[PDB]
Amino acid sequence: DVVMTQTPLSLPVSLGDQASISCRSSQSLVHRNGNTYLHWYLQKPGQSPKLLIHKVSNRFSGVPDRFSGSGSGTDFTLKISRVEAEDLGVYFCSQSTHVPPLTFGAGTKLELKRADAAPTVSIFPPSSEQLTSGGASVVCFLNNFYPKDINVKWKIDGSERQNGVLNSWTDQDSKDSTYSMSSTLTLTKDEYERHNSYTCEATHKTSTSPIVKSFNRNE
Amino acid sequence: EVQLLQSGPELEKPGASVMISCKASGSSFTGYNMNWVRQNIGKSLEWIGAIDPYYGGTSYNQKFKGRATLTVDKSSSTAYMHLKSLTSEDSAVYYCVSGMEYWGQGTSVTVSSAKTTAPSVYPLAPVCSVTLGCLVKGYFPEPVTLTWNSGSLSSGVHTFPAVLQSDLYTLSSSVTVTWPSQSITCNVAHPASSTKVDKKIEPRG
Ligand SMILES: CC(=O)N[C@H]1[C@H](O[C@@H]2[C@H](O[C@]3(C(=O)O)C[C@H](O)[C@@H](NC(C)=O)[C@H]([C@H](O)[C@@H](CO)O[C@]4(C(=O)O)C[C@H](O)[C@@H](NC(C)=O)[C@H]([C@H](O)[C@H](O)CO)O4)O3)[C@@H](O)[C@H](O[C@H]3[C@H](O)[C@@H](O)[C@H](O)O[C@@H]3CO)O[C@@H]2CO)O[C@H](CO)[C@H](O)[C@@H]1O
Ligand code: NA
Repeated sequence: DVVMTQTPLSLPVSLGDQASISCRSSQSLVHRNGNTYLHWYLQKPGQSPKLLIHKVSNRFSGVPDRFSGSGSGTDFTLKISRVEAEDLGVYFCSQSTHVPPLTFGAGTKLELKRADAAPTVSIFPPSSEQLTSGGASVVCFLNNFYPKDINVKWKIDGSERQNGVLNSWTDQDSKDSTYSMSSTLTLTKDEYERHNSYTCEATHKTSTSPIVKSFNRNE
Repeated sequence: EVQLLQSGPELEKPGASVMISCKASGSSFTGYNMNWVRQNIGKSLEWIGAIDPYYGGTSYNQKFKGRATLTVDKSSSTAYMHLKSLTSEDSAVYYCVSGMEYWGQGTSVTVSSAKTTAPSVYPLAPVCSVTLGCLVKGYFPEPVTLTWNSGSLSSGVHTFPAVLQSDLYTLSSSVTVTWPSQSITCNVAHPASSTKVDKKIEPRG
């Protein structure tokens, strides 16, 4: 591949701020035909990507003037002169000078800034319904936090448990710009019944101490 | 308006193949190469290949080790992508892209050995605001729909994207709110298995 290196990978901004996104190729994108095949796409959450800029600087149909692209050779820049809400999403650069293979940058997520918010953490022992069937999931929600970086562990009687964990996260909330996460630890009933203490442990910017929610199996 | 209408979702076992279609309207089908790109579960974009629909010439990303074959039917303005010997690494959303300008709506491919499987739905009451939860475990395929009190609790809800593990999906949702004085029920549907279930969240005894 002609490797496309996009920076930053994450770009928190306020609505109305400008934005600048850079993309560098591992060799020149000038084609023997004189064109330079460097394009920029936006993918809004849950949708297909859409073309914004083709051949370095050409605005595609319907793309507003606040988007402009520039650059040459190996160094390119996408500028957004005033970020609007509809602009939030993931931007990808791509080259099609050297095909095959056409290649993409890793993406830059244009995200809304907001004040720090500590996660609201809730832990749930296995339902009696699940246990009657021989399974045991422990669930932990870590909701409405900002910024997005967070660490989450399960501890069982003080030991880290990695095996049997499934995590999922929501995209940044359109309404309150926070992030939420779920972590689910699944054990057999028999294994669940040979430990006492279950803990969902997080670290986040908002606390110097870990954020802990725990229960003991017997109540 | 250029439109690219892709075929519906695919569910296949490891080692099987898929054949995805893309029906183009509103531009010159033979005037642009049809490209194919997938978006991996990690969200990276990965180009598979391109076909010139006029002469039928193709180019491919060698990463696919010849497993992908592109074809067109000019009689129906339809481009096709066949991908063989599937593994879980091929679970992705697949796009056709006309001239790298217009994108189709995507076709999901999920590689799993599971047959249709109804979820188990478990109410999650708090340890002995309030936050309650519902765990929707062990189902196949996507999607499910989940609501709280039939949609009457919508604020303070977080329903998480399902995650595939050992061939089946698990989703969860939380609702933050009083209770237990007023009833709170999670309503779960899984169309594929004709499952509709309601689970009342009861305090733990
Ligand atoms: C083999 C090669 O050099 N590949 C180049 C390619 O070169 C162009 C010609 O290649 C073909 C091809 O793909 O094989 C010929 C096809 O017949 C033609 N398809 C048509 C007409 O439907 C196809 C297109 O020109 C295609 C590029 O692949 O153009 C477009 C597209 O329609 O899809 C144009 C879009 O604007 C562009 N999108 C954006 C956003 O910019 C897309 C996009 O880049 C691709 O879809 C990505 O996959 O591409 O091209 C090649 O035959 C030709 O060379 C001729 C000389 O021009 C001629 O003077 C001499 O006598 O014979 C040569 C051999 O036939 O050169 C064409 C470029 O000028 O260009 C690609 C550019 O993306 C790429 O560089 C690829 O490596
Ligand atoms: Na513990």
